[PDB]
Amino acid sequence: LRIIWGTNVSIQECTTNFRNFLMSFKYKFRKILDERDEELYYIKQLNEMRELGTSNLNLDARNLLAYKQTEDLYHQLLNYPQEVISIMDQTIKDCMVSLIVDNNLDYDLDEIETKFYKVRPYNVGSCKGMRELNPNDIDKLINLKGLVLRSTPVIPDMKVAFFKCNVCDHTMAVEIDRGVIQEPARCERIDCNEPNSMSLIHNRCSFADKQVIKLQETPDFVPDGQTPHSISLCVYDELVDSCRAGDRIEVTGTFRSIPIRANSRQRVLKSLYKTYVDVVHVKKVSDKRLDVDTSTIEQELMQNKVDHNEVEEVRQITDQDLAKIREVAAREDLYSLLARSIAPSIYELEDVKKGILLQLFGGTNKTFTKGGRYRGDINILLCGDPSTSKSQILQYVHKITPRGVYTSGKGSSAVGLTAYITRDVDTKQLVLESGALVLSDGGVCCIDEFDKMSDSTRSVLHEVMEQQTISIAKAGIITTLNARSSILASANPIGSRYNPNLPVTENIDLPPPLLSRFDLVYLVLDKVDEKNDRELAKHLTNLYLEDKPEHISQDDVLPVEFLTMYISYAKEHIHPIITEAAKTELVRAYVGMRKATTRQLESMIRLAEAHAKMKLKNVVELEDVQEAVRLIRSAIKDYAT
Amino acid sequence: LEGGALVLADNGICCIDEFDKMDESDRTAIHEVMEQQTISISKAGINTTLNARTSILAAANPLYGRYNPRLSPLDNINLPAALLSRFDILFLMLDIPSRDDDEKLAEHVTYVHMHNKQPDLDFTPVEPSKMREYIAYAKTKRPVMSEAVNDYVVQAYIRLRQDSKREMDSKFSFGQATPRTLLGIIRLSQALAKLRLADMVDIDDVEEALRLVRVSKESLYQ
Ligand SMILES: [Zn+2]
Repeated sequence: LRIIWGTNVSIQECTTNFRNFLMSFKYKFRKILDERDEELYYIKQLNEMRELGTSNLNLDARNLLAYKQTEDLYHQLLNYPQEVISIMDQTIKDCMVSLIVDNNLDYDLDEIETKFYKVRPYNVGSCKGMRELNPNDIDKLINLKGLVLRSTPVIPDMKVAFFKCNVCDHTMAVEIDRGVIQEPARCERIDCNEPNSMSLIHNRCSFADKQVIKLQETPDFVPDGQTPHSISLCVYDELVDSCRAGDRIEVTGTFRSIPIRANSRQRVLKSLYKTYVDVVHVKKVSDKRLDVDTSTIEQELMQNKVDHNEVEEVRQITDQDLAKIREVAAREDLYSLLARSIAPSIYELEDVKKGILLQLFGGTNKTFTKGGRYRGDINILLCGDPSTSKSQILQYVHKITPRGVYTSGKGSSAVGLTAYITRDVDTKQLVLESGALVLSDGGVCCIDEFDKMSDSTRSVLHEVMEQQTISIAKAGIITTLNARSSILASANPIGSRYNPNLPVTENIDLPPPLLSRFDLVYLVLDKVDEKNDRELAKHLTNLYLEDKPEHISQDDVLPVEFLTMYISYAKEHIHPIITEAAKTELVRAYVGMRKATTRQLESMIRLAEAHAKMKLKNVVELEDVQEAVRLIRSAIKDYAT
Repeated sequence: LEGGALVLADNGICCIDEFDKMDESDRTAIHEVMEQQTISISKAGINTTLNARTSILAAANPLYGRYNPRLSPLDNINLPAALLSRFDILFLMLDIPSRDDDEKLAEHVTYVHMHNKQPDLDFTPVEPSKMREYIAYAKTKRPVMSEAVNDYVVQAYIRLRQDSKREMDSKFSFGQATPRTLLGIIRLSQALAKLRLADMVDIDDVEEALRLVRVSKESLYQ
């Protein structure tokens, strides 16, 4: 028997069971979890990784839940994660060199013995936010889901306590002991004995890296009377410059406690321990929504490369699904099936939904040698009767888009949109907070009730609709930043119940230029008649007929996943350069439609090039201009007046 | 952060009075709430999209105190229907004399002011403890809608739509019935089923729904 004090954790038995589970795991969870070819799920990781020289690895919880001999390991890595991982980092090197025994190799063995190893349990048992952590369950592997507000700078920490003796041309050295230093006062008695003569230098010593992150908590359930909390934590080195503002996150870590000082003056402390979280792994992406522009973030990619930390930045693909995509694109009912699939719970709204999807393609992101940039974003407006799915559409897009914020009515101001400055409650120092405009930099910026908004708040969007650049000049802060988000929002009519026979470029309670510069608008008038109403009636009732609408899957609808991944590969790998035929159909379209300004030109091109991105063309074509100008005149309903 | 009057409420009730006297800001917020159960803010530290899950009940008066029978409710009333489309229900509670009804009105008023005890009917209305008890138990179900009622509902919708549009663009005409009207008919029919405590819907309920709906404005015509 071997065992730890206050503990039921064996080292070598854990190593053996680890190794046996490791040699034995072959998509077991497909079998035991569910009904769902391959072989030895895990082992391929450990065969591949060696030649690339990396000291990391990821790991599920379920594969322990699936394999026989790992059910007790689950509750033990759970309770003693840093201890169980101080084991497994050794068991892993053990399994490594127990697996190399069956191989003869060029002399790479100068390194692996000098190497370290570490693990990252990510997809784990769910936890309900923060309130659950009454003190019974502190210091345990934990999972969470939320987004980012504020990032600190780097905390260093003594990691090698260098020490300069004053005499005898001698240095000295000593390391950290559960997080302290006990300076050796003496002077190395043999050579010289001066029992408190020694000095300290920083430039010698070894420093750690630590960072702290403010986070907003976004549960799935809340109690009666709930509201946000803002939590701090600690990440450590090799994870730096990963998670920042503008990201939703699923995460893991360990909940813990700590006291603080009463002052900078003495050691008298608080009865109540400030809580926090130490970090184990972060999940930057997920399945139910697409990901960042791959062009936007290049410097961060090459940085993570240089740093040899490779926690994900972009979802990865399979070739069989690439072929699946080239198959699904061969058919011609794309242009409608995308539409029918965006919103099965809703009636037709064809052009509306198509425009939503074309903005989700976005468009073109070109730059100039030094003095140009033209971004893939087309600002969108809606208008018409209430009592439709305008608001529903908008909630839907705000969910499904990764990087975006929602605004409503007149409860907003320029201060809470561009930069604002504030103070921390712990450090009591002057630290900033990013603005809801810039948070969506790349993605969605959603609004409702655009009309009643203050003219102070409505004044800023003059420039954001052009350059994706806000500027600030206020206290101790001067910097023109970038806000590549797109705009997508509702308007409400002049008065109530409409005025069919009037220039609707005047019938809004909104002036011309603000409205003309929108790349496109959509219209929601009623036109009451059956053949559009009864059908919608059953369309929305049969939703309620079921506990949840799965039998809405009829009438040819896709799933979200193949869709979204097709979209992501599309967004990330094609560049349609503009063609010559489309010129002569675009120019005449614009000019003849002028009978109301030059921005709808930019609208047509930025949307037709997205039409080109769709179908997976690496080229635009004359035909895209056709549906472009067509659906434009269908949008504002050219025929009536 | 602690919230205003609303956010203390969630999965519960509010009440408002003299809505017409409130600011355009309260309108901007409640125009969000009645349809979508969120609140959006972009002022300072608070940048939330906060959950309300609340149930609005306002009140106000028209512009002239007493009604203008020679004007419409769509002119006599102060609020826009750009918002009021969200108002699934709307009563118009005005008063005209009658020699007989106000007699026993005063009987009622006088007996209650005589002693707080309500009229001595052969009846016992009951404590709210027991009432919240029954509400909570009826809040436990989640009934179903058949097709036999769905079709009839569809027909009544189309009836009211075409009728109110082509006919009621006139004196006593408020706007036009909506999808939200239908959605509310549906919700309230569900609630009727929840009250009878069966997991399905009978055709015997939609009649009460639309009855009460067109009953809400009967006194507009006297
Ligand atoms: Zn010395």
